[PDB]
Amino acid sequence: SQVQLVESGGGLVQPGGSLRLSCAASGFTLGSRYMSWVRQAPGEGFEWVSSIEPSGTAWDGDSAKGRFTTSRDDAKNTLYLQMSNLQPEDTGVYYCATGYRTDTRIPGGSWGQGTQVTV
Amino acid sequence: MPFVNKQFNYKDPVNGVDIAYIKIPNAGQMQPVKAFKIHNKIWVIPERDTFTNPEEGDLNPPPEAKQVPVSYYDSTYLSTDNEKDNYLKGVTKLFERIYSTDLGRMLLTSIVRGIPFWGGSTIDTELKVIDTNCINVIQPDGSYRSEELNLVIIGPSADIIQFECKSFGHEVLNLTRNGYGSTQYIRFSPDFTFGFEESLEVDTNPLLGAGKFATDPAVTLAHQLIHAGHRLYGIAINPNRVFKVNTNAYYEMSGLEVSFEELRTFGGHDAKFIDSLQENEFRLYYYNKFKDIASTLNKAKSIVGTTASLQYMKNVFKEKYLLSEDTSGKFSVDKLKFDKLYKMLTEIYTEDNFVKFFKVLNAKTFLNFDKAVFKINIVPKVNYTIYDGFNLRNTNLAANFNGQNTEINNMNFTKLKNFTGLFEFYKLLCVRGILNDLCIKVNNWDLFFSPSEDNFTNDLNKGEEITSDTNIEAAEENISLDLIQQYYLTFNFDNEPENISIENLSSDIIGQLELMPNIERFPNGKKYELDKYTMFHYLRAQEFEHGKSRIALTNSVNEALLNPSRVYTFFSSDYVKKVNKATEAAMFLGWVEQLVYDFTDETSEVSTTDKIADITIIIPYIGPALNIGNMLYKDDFVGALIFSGAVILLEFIPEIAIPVLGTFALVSYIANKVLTVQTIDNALSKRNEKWDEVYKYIVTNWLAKVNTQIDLIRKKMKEALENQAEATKAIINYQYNQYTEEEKNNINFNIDDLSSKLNESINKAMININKFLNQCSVSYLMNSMIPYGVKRLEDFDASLKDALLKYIYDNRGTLIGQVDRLKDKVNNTLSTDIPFQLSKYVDNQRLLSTFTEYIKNIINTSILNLRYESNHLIDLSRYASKINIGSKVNFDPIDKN
Amino acid sequence: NEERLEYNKTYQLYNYVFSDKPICEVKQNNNIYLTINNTNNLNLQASKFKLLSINPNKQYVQKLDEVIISVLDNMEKYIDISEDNRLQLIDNKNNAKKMIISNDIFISNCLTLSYNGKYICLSMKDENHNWMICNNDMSKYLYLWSFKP
Amino acid sequence: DYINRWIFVTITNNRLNNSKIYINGRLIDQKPISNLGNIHASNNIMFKLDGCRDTHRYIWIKYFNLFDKELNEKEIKDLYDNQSNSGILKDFWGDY
Ligand SMILES: [Ca+2]
Ligand SMILES: [Zn+2]
Repeated sequence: SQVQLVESGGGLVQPGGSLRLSCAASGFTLGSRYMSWVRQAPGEGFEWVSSIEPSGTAWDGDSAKGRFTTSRDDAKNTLYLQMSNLQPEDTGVYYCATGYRTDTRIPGGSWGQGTQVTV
Repeated sequence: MPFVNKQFNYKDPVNGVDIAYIKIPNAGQMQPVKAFKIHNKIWVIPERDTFTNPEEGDLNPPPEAKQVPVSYYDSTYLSTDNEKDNYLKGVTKLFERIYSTDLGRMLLTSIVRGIPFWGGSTIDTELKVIDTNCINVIQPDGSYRSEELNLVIIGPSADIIQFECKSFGHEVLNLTRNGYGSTQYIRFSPDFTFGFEESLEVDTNPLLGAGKFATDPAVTLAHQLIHAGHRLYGIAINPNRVFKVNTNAYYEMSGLEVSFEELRTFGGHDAKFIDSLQENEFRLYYYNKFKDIASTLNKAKSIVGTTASLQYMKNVFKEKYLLSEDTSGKFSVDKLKFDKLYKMLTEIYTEDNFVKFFKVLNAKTFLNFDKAVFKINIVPKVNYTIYDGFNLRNTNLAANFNGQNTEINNMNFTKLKNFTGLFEFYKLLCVRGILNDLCIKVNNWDLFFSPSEDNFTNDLNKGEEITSDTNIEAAEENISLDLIQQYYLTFNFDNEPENISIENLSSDIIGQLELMPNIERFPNGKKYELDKYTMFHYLRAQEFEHGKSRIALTNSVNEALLNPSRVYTFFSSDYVKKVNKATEAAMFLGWVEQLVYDFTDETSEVSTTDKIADITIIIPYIGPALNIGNMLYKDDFVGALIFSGAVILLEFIPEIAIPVLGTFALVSYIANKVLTVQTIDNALSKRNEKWDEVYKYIVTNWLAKVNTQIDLIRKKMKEALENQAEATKAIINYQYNQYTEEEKNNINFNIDDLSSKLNESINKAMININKFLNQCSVSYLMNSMIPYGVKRLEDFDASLKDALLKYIYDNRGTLIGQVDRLKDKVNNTLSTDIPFQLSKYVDNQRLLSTFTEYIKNIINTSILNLRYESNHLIDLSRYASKINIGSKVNFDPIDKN
Repeated sequence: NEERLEYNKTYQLYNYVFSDKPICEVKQNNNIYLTINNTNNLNLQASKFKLLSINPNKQYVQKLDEVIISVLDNMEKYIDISEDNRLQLIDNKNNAKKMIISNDIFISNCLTLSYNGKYICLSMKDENHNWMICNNDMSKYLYLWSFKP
Repeated sequence: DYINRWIFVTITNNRLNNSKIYINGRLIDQKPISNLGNIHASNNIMFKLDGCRDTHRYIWIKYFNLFDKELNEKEIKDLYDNQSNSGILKDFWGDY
């Protein structure tokens, strides 16, 4: 087929306890690529959230270090993001993206459709 | 024709080709960094390097100061996307500056085709790449592509100004010493440079600026690119090969670490510190390494982990190692081809030679130590350009290296604080009750370099067997701009190796850096008890701290060392009395004039001697200035020099150890006339070499043990002269500030103008001192060293004469009819001496270059030189002043000047 | 040999930088150029040169003289400058370029050659061949030549 | 030796001592300048006849230099010799 990425998470709790985001991949083996999480707040640019290596190693940006832990399940071919201690400045649509430190729409990259989060 | 054909900006988004997040080999997990491929096989990562070596990942100053003379620590440096964008642009500009030179254009090309050998295969029928010689380029789609590279420039570690080549190793192989080569990681920054002191150029540039000069960062990068070049070709000298020094004596350095590799890289005189025997050892070592690579290639029947062909690959390495390929496809190494290549990599690519190309002020030797660190910005063209560096054409900055003078060009250089402390590493020298001990601390890099005797090894005492066949090593000519031009015009710029598709490596590439040997931190604050004031004391006594109090000059070293307001001078007591006197305001200017005159007079003093051969002039005040030798009157110094020769200048008398030379043994050929006569000729040819070898050896021991002492004495005399100027200025400035506002208002007194005048006087003085000290050093060579060699050589000629005659007579049967003619050849040849000619072994001594400097000196003092050239009347001076020509000016058609 | 350079005398031409390598002629596209032999014994023949003066009475060559360079191959060929500033041997003396010969005061056995202020030197590696070119931007050493008889 | 002939002029200035004028390489006259204070000269140098009442007057001039030191006797003579163009014959006036 092709490359498909689909996020799943509800994104509603007032400040602020926890949420687990999900990304289901198809067309490729998830664990063979560098993946990233990135959010776009209403009326504003992209911010790099998280990144996960093939080796399973996870790097997180200034935003949500000591808060979020990026994870994977290879059999289920799904990228997980575990958020905690959420605040109002964490609101926006959360995309699961294709690169490392993906900040931007880059030709050749793949994305999800987006997942809403209001805190 | 630029080296970097894209102009990158750090915020440009990753394309997966020349801009990407990449993984370098590492021991454990490594966080991907943003890199830029500026040229084929060459990448730049604008990041402080904590990734290369996870062990040292913290950018803070260490618990114990490094034992270098200069260091700088700022953890925040290069943490910003703006600084990253500037690093990238600066590094790029330096690459372009280097490339724009003939020498740099070769070096850069050599580095690119210097692809690390494929030695990965444990099965010799197959050719495989070595993993740590590659990186993983992360694509936008999340996949990585494995790609091989020669060179990566990365930001510095915790010590911002410490630049070096790093590379990864192999379980067994030494890739930098086996000719294989390994991908090179250089820690570098274009955002800082070193300050240094230079007194030598005053001969050709009498207007040379005062104070510190800044190293042109392009030289510094080039220096590292040269190391990189060695390491890529696997010819680097083992890091455990080091030049040992003597640290035990009060005047000697506490310790100094310098390696044969570094000596090789610096070039010039530094590289002549390594004797012929050892230089030979290396050439042969790497030649055999090259020969091994030939046999590895010859037995490789297939390629692995690429879509490229064994043909193409074998050809890549044929072009890297200059292999000869016969009709069958077998590889070997031509000693002629190899000699040429190894020579280019180690004698042509040298810091010394780059300086010749850049035309910048630079330390002539590593023994001229960096005294300071400076923040710079080379990215703006108004600051630093590809063609001119800091010294910008058609401006004041083009003259006398002003672009590099930190005070004249002060907007381009900001003084940072040296992290290496005041007297961080020193020795403590104490005179005994001349009343109790008066001790002073001496900076380690203010002490004497005294090379260990086990540094100079020779086979001179080994005999040889002369043979009908035995044949002659060539002249071994010195490196010169025209030889370089020879390499240049024969150099091949066409074929760069392709960037090939290679089988994907694992996501993380496993490897560690080559281990560097652990060096003992040398001892600190060793104390010494002395009976007599030393040179270090005499110089220290010439210093003062700034303050509101009026200092006075004294002719008593003791007084000066004992009191903060007392500064020692080697000037006459008349000068002392005059500079100290309280001066009425109405007489102040005339007073200053007299002081400036007296200063210039006393420092310009030169006594000529007609008594001795190699030393024409003597500067008498050197005696009381440095306490050279001993006793009192400067007439003692002039006298002692004339009597004892140059040896009175030396801090230590060097050992020159020249043994009984190994005699020749001739193989006899019965009944063969032609062979017997060739053997005789060969023994005579090798005899001429024995003379050249002994001369090279002594010249080598002299550069290291003697000429370095004289170079120190010289540097100290400039320090002495500058101290005297500072003292005199301070006293004059104190007198001026004693006046009333009204008195001052009637005295136009400009301390900067006075300073400028005294700095010119110091330059004139250094010109003389320089000539005197050069003649002194050379005189010691001619008179105190060479003769030991000539005695050993004449004894050798005598033994050979007896041997050769015995050989002729024993062979009179074969040699019949020729016996008399051969006797004469032997007796006449061996009764001559081969005269030592210094110009043959070192660069600066040719006769013509003396006249050359004189012409330069007058041309560099011309601030307007107005000539008619081409179609216009212009200024040929480096200032390039504008000329406006009226409509009625007429030019003689026959001669338009 | 530091003997006076003579007009109408046969010399071989050498560049200061490769002192043992004589100038030789090589044709490219139905016309003929001047190079040196970097392929050891490629059996290019050392080319034979003769300096000519507009004045029949002139014997010895002096600083600032105007000169025509000739060669004996089959007929007599005379030197011209191409549009690429590469020197070539041609058929017609009329088209021959008149060059100014001079010398360095400190190099006793060597000479320099110029046209319209543009000096003559050796080009970068090409074929491999290094062409005689009229260009002002190379290293000073490449502008020194000497004639050996 | 002078009238309508090329002359070589050299003036040297030692602010601590003397102002010196040379003709054809030789010292002619010297005057003490050490009583002179700060000298601030022009941002330009003007070659032109200023104040000459002879309308037919003119001058020839060549090889003008300005030096940042006081030239000594030796340098002045060497200068004089070097610039005389000894490779070309001269007429009485000093022209080629
Ligand atoms: Ca004192
Ligand atoms: Zn180095």
